[PDB]
Amino acid sequence: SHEQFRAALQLVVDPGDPRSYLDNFIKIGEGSTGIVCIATVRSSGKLVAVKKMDLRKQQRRELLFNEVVIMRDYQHENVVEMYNSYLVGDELWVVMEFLEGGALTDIVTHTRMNEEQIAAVCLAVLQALSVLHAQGVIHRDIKSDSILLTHDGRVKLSDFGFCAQVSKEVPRRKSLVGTPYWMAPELISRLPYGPEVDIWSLGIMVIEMVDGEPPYFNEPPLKAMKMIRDNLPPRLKNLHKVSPSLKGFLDRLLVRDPAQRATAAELLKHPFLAKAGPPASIVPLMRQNRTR
Ligand SMILES: N[C@H]1CC[C@@H](CNc2nccc(Nc3ncc(C4CC4)s3)n2)CC1
Repeated sequence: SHEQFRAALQLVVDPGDPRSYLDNFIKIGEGSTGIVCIATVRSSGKLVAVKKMDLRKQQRRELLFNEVVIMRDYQHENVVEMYNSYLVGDELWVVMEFLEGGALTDIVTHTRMNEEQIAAVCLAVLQALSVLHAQGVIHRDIKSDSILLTHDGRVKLSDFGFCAQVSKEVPRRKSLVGTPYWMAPELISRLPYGPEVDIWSLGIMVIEMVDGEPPYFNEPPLKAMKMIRDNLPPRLKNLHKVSPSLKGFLDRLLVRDPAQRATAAELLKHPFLAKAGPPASIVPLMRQNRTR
């Protein structure tokens, strides 16, 4: 059953051992589903990132199929590129493009972005979500650790370990998948749910960027899940330290009623996103830049 599951994965990953073509593996990070190293391609000296995920250590093993099939050849500007997947021992390795500037999380916990920078982030995420959502692709793990930056301050979405495929004919999902604090309420109450959860989650990430943490962060995960289910959408604490455009934008995102919650393609037309700075307005936020 392990052995069966390993066999099935072999059939969908690229053949070969990537240790043949890659060196200098160095752990630089962790997810729930596994670890992240950097490596270097033998032939060219180019750098890549590599997710290793132990097949025996997953909360839900079969999710491991999602990323490797769904993003197989997909190539958007605001999405991280997957190059290749391999099965190495009892681990799945996914070779990806390496992003220099690290994740949004580091920025959101060490500093308070202005609204131009916040817009820049949301604009980029939404582009990604527009194209993705239109292909029946739910990410289901939008949060600040899923957002990566280039050294020049461009923004890409990552962490497709939890994504899903919907279709015209079979519409909703019901499974409880995500990171608790960022979960949409209908997902928590395992009612039929769809793309719109990503929009809610982006809502929470906007509260991360403003208040420094998602709602209920101080609480244990299972309780928090219950609380998001039972309560009404969370309000900003910094109500007055923010602008009408942003507040307006937020209220389109943090709607309980999925049917009334906005869509990505809608939200691109939102005026708030017209404050979005260029890539270069993100760069002073990065670890290497903000402390002199
Ligand atoms: N849970 C996440 C895991 C990735 C990341 C941790 N490490 C990290 N630190 C600095 C730069 C960097 N760049 C990457 N480029 C591509 C990357 C591919 C998707 C893993 S990670 N990664 C942020 C927390």
